[PDB]
Amino acid sequence: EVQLQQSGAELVKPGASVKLSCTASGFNIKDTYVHWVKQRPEQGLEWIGRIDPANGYTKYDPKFQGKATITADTSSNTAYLQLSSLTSEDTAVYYCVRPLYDYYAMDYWGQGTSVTVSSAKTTAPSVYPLAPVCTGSSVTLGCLVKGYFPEPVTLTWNSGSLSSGVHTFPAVLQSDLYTLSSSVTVTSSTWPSQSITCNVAHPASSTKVDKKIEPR
Amino acid sequence: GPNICTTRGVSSCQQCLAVSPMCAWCSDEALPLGSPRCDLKENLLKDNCAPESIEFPVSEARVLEDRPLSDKGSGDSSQVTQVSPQRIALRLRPDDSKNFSIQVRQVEDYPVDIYYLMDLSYSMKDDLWSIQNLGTKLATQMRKLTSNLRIGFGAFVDKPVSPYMYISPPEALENPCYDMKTTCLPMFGYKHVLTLTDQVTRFNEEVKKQSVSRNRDAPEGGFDAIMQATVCDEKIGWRNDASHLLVFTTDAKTHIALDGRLAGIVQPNDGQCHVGSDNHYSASTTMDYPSLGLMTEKLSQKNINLIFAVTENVVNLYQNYSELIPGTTVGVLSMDSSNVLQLIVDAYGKIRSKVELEVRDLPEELSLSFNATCLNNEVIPGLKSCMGLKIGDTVSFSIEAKVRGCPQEKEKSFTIKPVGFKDSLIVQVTFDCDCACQAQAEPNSHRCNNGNGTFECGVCRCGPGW
Amino acid sequence: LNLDPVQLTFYAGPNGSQFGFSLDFHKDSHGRVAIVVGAPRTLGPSQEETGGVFLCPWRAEGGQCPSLLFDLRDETRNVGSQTLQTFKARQGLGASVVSWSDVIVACAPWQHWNVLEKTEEAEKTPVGSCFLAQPESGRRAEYSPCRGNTLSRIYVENDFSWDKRYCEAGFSSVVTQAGELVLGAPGGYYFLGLLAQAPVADIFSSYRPGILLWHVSSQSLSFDSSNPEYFDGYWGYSVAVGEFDGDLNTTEYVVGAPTWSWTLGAVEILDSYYQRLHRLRGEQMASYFGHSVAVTDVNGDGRHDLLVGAPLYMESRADRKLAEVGRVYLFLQPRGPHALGAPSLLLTGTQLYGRFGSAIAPLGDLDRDGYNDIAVAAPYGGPSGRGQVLVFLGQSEGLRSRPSQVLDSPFPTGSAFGFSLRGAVDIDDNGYPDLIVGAYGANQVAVYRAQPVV
Amino acid sequence: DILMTQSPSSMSVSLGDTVSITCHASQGISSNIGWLQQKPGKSFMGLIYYGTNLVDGVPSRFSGSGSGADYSLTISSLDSEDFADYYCVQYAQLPYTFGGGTKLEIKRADAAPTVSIFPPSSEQLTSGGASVVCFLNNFYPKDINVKWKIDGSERQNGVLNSWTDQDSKDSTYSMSSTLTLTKDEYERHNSYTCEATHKTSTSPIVKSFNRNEC
Ligand SMILES: *[C@@H]1O[C@H](CO)[C@@H](O[C@@H]2O[C@H](CO)[C@@H](O[C@@H]3O[C@H](CO[C@H]4O[C@H](CO)[C@@H](O)[C@H](O)[C@@H]4O)[C@@H](O)[C@H](O[C@H]4O[C@H](CO)[C@@H](O)[C@H](O)[C@@H]4O)[C@@H]3O)[C@H](O)[C@H]2NC(C)=O)[C@H](O)[C@H]1NC(C)=O
Ligand SMILES: *[C@@H]1O[C@H](CO)[C@@H](O[C@@H]2O[C@H](CO)[C@@H](O)[C@H](O)[C@H]2NC(C)=O)[C@H](O)[C@H]1NC(C)=O
Ligand SMILES: N=C(N)c1ccc(N2C[C@@H](CN3CCN(CC(=O)O)CC3)OC2=O)cc1
Ligand SMILES: *[C@@H]1O[C@H](CO)[C@@H](O)[C@H](O)[C@H]1NC(C)=O
Ligand SMILES: [Ca+2]
Ligand SMILES: [Ca+2]
Ligand SMILES: [Ca+2]
Ligand SMILES: [Ca+2]
Ligand SMILES: [Mn+2]
Ligand SMILES: [Mn+2]
Ligand SMILES: [Mn+2]
Repeated sequence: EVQLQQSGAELVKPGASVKLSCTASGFNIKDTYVHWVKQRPEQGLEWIGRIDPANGYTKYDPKFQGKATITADTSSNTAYLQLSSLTSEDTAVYYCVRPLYDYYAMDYWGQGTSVTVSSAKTTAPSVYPLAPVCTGSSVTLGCLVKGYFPEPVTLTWNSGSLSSGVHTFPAVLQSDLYTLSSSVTVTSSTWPSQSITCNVAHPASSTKVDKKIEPR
Repeated sequence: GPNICTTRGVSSCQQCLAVSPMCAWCSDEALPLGSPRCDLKENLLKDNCAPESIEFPVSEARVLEDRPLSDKGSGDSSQVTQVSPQRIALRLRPDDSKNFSIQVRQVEDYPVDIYYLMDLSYSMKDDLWSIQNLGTKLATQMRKLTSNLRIGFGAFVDKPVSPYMYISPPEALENPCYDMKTTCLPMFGYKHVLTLTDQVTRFNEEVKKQSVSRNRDAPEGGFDAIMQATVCDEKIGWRNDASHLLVFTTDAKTHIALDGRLAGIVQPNDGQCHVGSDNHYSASTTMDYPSLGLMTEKLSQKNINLIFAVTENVVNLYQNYSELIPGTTVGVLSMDSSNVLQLIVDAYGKIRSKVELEVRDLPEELSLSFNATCLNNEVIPGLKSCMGLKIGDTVSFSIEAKVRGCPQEKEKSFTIKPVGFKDSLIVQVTFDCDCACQAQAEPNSHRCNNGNGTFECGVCRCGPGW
Repeated sequence: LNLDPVQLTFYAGPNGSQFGFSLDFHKDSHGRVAIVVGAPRTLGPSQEETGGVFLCPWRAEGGQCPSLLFDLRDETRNVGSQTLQTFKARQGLGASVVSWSDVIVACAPWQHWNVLEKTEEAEKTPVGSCFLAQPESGRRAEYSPCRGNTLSRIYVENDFSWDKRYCEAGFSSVVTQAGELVLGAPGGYYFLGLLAQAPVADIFSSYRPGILLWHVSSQSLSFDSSNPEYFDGYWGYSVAVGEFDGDLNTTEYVVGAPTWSWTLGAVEILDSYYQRLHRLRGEQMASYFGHSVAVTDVNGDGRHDLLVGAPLYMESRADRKLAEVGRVYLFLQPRGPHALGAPSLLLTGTQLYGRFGSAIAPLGDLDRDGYNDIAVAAPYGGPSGRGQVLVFLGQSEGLRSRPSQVLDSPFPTGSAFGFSLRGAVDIDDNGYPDLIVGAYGANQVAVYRAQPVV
Repeated sequence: DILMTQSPSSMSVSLGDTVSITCHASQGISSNIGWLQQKPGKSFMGLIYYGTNLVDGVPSRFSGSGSGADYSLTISSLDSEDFADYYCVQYAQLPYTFGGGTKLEIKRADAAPTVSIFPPSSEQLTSGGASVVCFLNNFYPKDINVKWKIDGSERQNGVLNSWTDQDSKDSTYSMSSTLTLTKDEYERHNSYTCEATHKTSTSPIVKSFNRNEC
């Protein structure tokens, strides 16, 4: 079966370079064209370029002429994408693509390699409890995870116990550092009757802080 | 004493002569009963046989035409004699054999036709430049050997059809060299340029106006061109009484019969002439390349001496073709044809260095045998071909004809002719198997069983129907 | 021996269509035998020769045949900032036809192809093409493995390496019992010759109309070479399949290269990975050794034997004179893993220019004695030059040296009677295998029915 | 280059519905278009190539059509897995260009959000920061506007928002707004408010607190 197995996520600094890899599985990389596509949440999908691994000839969107360099080694059955002079705008997910039957199509896709460009150092999060103000039948607590790098972080309540009725929001980049939050809702007879804790783990700096939510 | 003539106990004059070439028959009436009528001619005269009644044919051989061999092939209304004698009468009795001779001369100062058939694909561009004075240079050197020289010129590339021909863009059809930085002629199969003429500066000026073309695949269609140059007699202009040299220059492989199927062409080559008033080969895109056997048939039919003048990278190739086409010469051509002049002179010398006898229309019951005399009177038995000759040399052959039995037809004729030569020896054979007394036989003779038989040659024979 | 030369069946097509250039037996999904006929000069829509294919139902009377319809329109696709173009004028559809299962494969070796990119082009060249049909269901598919989208300038830089522009794929064809199509392309790699193979099932499933350039992942092509011995050899002029390595799981390919090594000619036996197992070299230059190849066990030992035709062979005769007559070579497969030796038998033609050996058809066992037999064509043989087909019978030691039966052409001069042959199929279902003979010059096909041995 | 205008940006539909995505190019591309599917938080899968041909393995309920510069992807009877992102891509000319994308979302009844405001924790204030958090949980549709007010006056500098995908259980959406100030700046003022504007109420849902006061 045709599978395109790309490299692991990269985490590099601006001005440096990175070389992504796309290894063919169940077929010879030399058979078809190999493309590279760049995806971003706002900008969407953009075509970087292509290569015929049989001869090494390449085509590029002129937007990527300079940064993108596509190569291919039929030996290791792998296609590469080199990015140079990296910028915050080079933070994106990169996919390698090949067609099924039509010479010019875009049908089979790799899982995608995540790239993150930043000068931030390995910083541990700051965990803050979020208690309500000095009434109804439903109560809501929270937990603020601010100023950590890099991603990700695992957040639970009472160490995986309290799972249902929880909303952990996606992380957001706040000046080269990440900020995350999470809310939880139960009945008024549960809290502060029962102890609720916010467990946050940041394996990058190897820290597992826990804050108990106390009322005001 | 008795012999094979008497001990056989023959019945008639005809049967007597069929026993052995030494037997004779006596048709005399006054002959003893016990004495045989079929004996040696000496024994019959010894038995008082009338000399007029003796039937004893002797195998002989007398000339009828014995023109002297010519000292010069120059001039004359092609009245040159290369073979002597030109005609003899041969007489043979059953199972007998007589012998005769024949002289062959490589006559000096014999006219020569030279048709130059040139590859004009792109690699021959530099070759065209080096032969621009060939017509005059060649006439200067051939003047030492002949006073009747004629030269002509033709050119080939390949079949103008895909895939041999570039067919895109439209510019490529008018100028195949478009994607380069030059111009060349549109592709052409074979074109005749100059009919054989003695005005050698016509060769120079026609060559100066020629230019090359360009095709896709390395093998070229020269065999097409060899065929048309051979079978288009009137257009090329070969003379009847002249040596015919077809000089084929190329630096590449050649297409052969059945290659044409890669252009969708399957029709066999018909060995006919298809060069019209436009001087281009019109069947190029519709008729397959000729086969070696068909080329051999037409070259031999028209007495064309083909000369493979090819570059060293394909000398072995054309040397091996030359072995499948007897009578073909090969010479090594430089990468710009700068040596083609000496090459032609050497080929003409090699061509006129051999004399090989050939027989046509020999009856089944006749068999021949040959003793050759080449060099200085050195006899070579069992040989009918001389080599290593020079212009003006003369060889001779001794021939013996042996007849088996007696054939039904009593007068036949065959030909001895050297290969490539115009003249020949015509042998008119006559099989003397009957007796002269048979012409005056007596049917229903009252001497032979009350009219139940025929009386001929002094004996009684049973008539028709018995 | 026992073909009936009195009551023949004649099928016919349009004048000048070259009906009968190629033919084969076709069994539908119910086992009913028909005759597929290729007519490579059949007229198309624009009143221009494009070729055509006919599927002839079996009738003792013969007659006209219905067409097997294919697309004859030139195609154009503007994709990838390029323009792809197919040209079907004079493509020669039906220059080879072959049947496998209920599928018919008809090829146009001279279909042209070009790719335009701004001012540059790939060059209009005959890549060839094959059309595939499932007549009962109407399914259609195409296969053209030599179409490329590389521009002309590139080939020049790399010295024309891997240049498949002049393939003429489908020039010759054959299908393995497992259903793998194998195309001979004698113009591949700048006229060295290549083979293209792909499963019929994958040709159908990977084809969509209008794509023109698509991948058939399961396909397999042979390899280019820098060895001059292969230059202009037309490797793939003829193709056949058989069992020659003793491993019944593998299928071996027999490939004709009739101008291999400066027109010496050769035939090679390879495995399905185009690795060479044996090579039979021609005996005489320009004899076109390898023009036709045939595979059949002729001596009843269970080992396929090899026949090679050299229709231009010049036989030596008295007075040092040669005579082009044609020759056929029989190679018997030895027991176990051993090389094919010198030929076991040489059959040589009689009529000058007869081209004995132009086509060689396995007949099956014609007289039902336990040994398979063959038919050899001499399309311009016979005492009149109209063409002859000669039957040679198998025996314990190979083949008989003299023919058991000679079929004289019923057509006029120039019919090329026997240029295409096919046997070893029982068309009237009488228990005996029959013989169909093509005469594209007369635009007709003659069917010879085998009868009980007299 | 060729501009691929894909519409709509999103659509709210239900299981079994027959929907149709369209894609308009700036020039004719003659069926040289493909359609792609990206399930949430996963890679891409090929649906259509050459305008109409299904990729191997794709169900037959998918179908592509169109010509010239206007093409359509159609899903007959939506499956619970078909709710994902869909993109068109043309390869008539290099460079290849993609459409904006279309997200199929689960349709449901409208629902007002549950707003909750949270003043800065003691830990954060002793470090020199001050973040007011405003959670807006479980609402439908997704279109919502949050507005921060300091002493009644709007504030825009320092707001940090985050949204969740459509929940797997109730198919609602949730939002988290965070207003970050310094400690010194947080104490210059008293009232802190986040206003929520939703389809479910003409009046904005207001939640607030007063510094010091509790
Ligand atoms: C024009 O025609 C000539 C004459 O045929 C060709 O030359 C022959 O080419 C073949 C093929 O290469 C040669 O065949 C080889 O013979 C060798 C032994 O020959 C001996 O005797 C000759 C007698 O003159 C000597 O010249 C020679 O040096 C040897 O001493 C073998 O060594 C070869 O066997 C190997 O290769 C073959 C494949 O061919 C394998 O099957 C074998 O198993 C083994 O590995 C081979 O048999 C032949 O000798 C050549 N003859 C001459 C006289 O040169 C030209 O090739 C041809 N040219 C063109 C352009 O067509
Ligand atoms: C060719 O020469 C041979 C000798 O090499 C001749 O053979 C001899 O001929 C004489 C004639 O006087 C016989 O007596 C001999 O018996 C022959 N010897 C042999 C045959 O060994 C032969 O006659 C010559 N033939 C021709 C046609 O000239
Ligand atoms: N696959 C290979 N290894 C291979 C690749 C290329 C070739 N080629 C190149 C081509 C050379 N041109 C030069 C110009 N010539 C001009 C004229 O003759 O008009 C026509 C011939 O000929 C060949 O046989 C052979 C083999
Ligand atoms: C025939 O041969 C004999 C002996 O070989 C010879 O003496 C005689 O001269 C020859 N006859 C002719 C006419 O040459
Ligand atoms: Ca096998
Ligand atoms: Ca066998
Ligand atoms: Ca038999
Ligand atoms: Ca039958
Ligand atoms: Mn050339
Ligand atoms: Mn030159
Ligand atoms: Mn050529």
